[PDB]
Amino acid sequence: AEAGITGTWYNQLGSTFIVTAGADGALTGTYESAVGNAESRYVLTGRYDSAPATDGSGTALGWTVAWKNNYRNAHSATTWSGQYVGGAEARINTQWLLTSGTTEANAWKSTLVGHDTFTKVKP
Amino acid sequence: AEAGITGTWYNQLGSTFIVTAGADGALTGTYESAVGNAESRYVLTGRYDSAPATDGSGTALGWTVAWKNNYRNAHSATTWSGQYVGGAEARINTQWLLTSGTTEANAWKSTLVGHDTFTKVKP
Amino acid sequence: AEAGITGTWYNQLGSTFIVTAGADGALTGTYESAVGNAESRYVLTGRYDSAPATDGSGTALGWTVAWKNNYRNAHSATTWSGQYVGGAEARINTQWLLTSGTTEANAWKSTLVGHDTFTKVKP
Amino acid sequence: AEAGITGTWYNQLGSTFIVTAGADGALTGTYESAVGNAESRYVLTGRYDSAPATDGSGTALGWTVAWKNNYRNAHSATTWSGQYVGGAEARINTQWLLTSGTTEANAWKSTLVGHDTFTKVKP
Amino acid sequence: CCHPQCGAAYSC
Amino acid sequence: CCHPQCGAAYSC
Amino acid sequence: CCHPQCGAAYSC
Amino acid sequence: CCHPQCGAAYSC
Repeated sequence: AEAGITGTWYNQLGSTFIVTAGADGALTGTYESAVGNAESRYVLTGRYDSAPATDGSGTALGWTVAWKNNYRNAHSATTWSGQYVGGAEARINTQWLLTSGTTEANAWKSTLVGHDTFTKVKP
Repeated sequence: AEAGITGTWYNQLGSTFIVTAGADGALTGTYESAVGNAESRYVLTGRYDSAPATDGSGTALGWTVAWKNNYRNAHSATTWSGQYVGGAEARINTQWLLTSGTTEANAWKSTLVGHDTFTKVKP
Repeated sequence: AEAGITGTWYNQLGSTFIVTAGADGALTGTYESAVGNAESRYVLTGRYDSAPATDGSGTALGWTVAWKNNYRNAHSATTWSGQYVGGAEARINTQWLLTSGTTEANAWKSTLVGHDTFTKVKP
Repeated sequence: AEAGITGTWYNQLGSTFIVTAGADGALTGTYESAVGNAESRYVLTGRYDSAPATDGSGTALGWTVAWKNNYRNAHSATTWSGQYVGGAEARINTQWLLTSGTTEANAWKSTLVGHDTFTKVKP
Repeated sequence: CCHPQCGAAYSC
Repeated sequence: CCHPQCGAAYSC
Repeated sequence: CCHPQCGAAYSC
Repeated sequence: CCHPQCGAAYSC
């Protein structure tokens, strides 16, 4: 149900992301901060299960954000992997990986891992 | 190194990663098995740092594949996060997260983690 | 703060973590379920930074549980990595890796990843 | 078998660890650099499946090293989770989580993730 | 739940 | 291998 | 927070 | 390498 995913989502850290779920399984949108100003907005692209199981299971999805826009470039990219769960209190539960461009010597410490939970209502 | 990334890549398991790097940081392509049959082909979308350091550091990137095509649906999605390293032996080093749509009871065990190394020639 | 870490902890899933922090930086204890029966108890051992920074930082630590006791054997082991944060609402924030013994063909999917938050009172 | 695991293991980066696998499922030993100086030795403790399956599956295990010894303290701890695969060219395939003690503000970037493959032959 | 980590205190 | 990721050419 | 992800604000 | 994990046998 792209109807359930499309919209505005907020996480615990205060970040915001507006996404559109295409009937074909594509995710497109923008990822921004609290205030949400041109400087903190970044393009996001991903994919999701457009025909999920109707047995109460969640909807699998994932997206990527490369941290470069017209104002800054952090030379890094983050991918979020998780599932959408609908209902009175809908939410998208995820785990993410943040990789920075590094020299070969520092490659071993190039990737961070964490978890994010997004809801339809500000925290 | 848009020219560097665009092309066909192979991981350790034999899978084939066919990607095109757009000028504005977009990654588009298909992910398939070594056989290449249509039933094993899946769409992929991602992002990459289109203006990386030119001092020998890698190019950060990430992409997502939702495991659903016109022939099947595994109710899951995988995201690869890592960096492209050019040169005589170009390679894309990644770590990945595979999330399956689950019921609330099985959510704790919804996500698998691993790593893939892609190269320009079959392993 | 072995005086902070030593004691009984509970995660969001109801499991109980009973641990003792040695002055040498060692962690020893038991990991069990809500019921608390002998068949659901497993040995755990780990390490922690016994001389953390005084700049308000958390205390880094980690522990392992092999899922075999004298009654059951799940042929798997989990490792939790995170930090202890003292104060009014003391807790241990962790991310874990659950590796299962597998054949070479299935090694690609041998590891699950997740996160647990432990607190001093049942959730 | 503890016999198979007990011994000296080397990783792709030069690190070396000497471990003893107890009959009860305990792993005890030291993690040190190639140079092997006393200043680079750290205690390691972990657990492993002491009664693995006979269906070709690897042997699950995990261990922790808090990065503090009598000469240095990095206020961090790493946990390795993986499995031992015996045979002609035995090896231990792992994935690890390195957590640093941080303030609440920087807790989101507290953990790095990677992988290490160890062998009994100095690579 | 059929794994000790999720509190498996039953028989699967 | 019965998942598209490990190279499953066809559903098992 | 000096990284766009942690809800960063400006440069650093 | 300045961290003990990557075998930092040096002092940064």
